[PDB]
Amino acid sequence: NESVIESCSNAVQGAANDELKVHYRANEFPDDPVTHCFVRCIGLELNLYDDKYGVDLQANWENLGNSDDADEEFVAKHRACLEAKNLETIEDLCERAYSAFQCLREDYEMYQNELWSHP
Ligand SMILES: O=Cc1ccccc1
Ligand SMILES: [N+]
Ligand SMILES: [N+]
Ligand SMILES: [N+]
Ligand SMILES: [N+]
Ligand SMILES: [N+]
Ligand SMILES: [N+]
Ligand SMILES: [N+]
Ligand SMILES: [N+]
Ligand SMILES: [N+]
Repeated sequence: NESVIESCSNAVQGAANDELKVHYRANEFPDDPVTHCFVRCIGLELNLYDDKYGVDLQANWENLGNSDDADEEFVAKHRACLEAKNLETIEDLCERAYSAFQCLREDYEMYQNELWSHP
């Protein structure tokens, strides 16, 4: 939603940027340090992500237009994708969040046309 986007653009140094905000409202998130932190900010604010507990897969399932329990294969595939990113070894919190987000990026794109992954 606009609110969280506006707030995160202010919370993140450099993110209050016309050209980047154009991408963000268009659901594109370039692989750059400002966007990394912006993506982290949105994940934290929407309760989709946590620096320690990783991705909440049920919350993302629901953010993808579902109101039911996540499909088992959705959970399994993303848990595996996320484990493969070795997030706990990424020291920079924004880079870690962006890397975790990359596991869900396609789901969000297909949609656009708690199940913490690290309990
Ligand atoms: O901030 C990281 C993140 C991860 C998964 C979904 C949304 C955001
Ligand atoms: N902004
Ligand atoms: N952030
Ligand atoms: N949060
Ligand atoms: N959540
Ligand atoms: N539900
Ligand atoms: N549910
Ligand atoms: N359930
Ligand atoms: N399932
Ligand atoms: N991981």
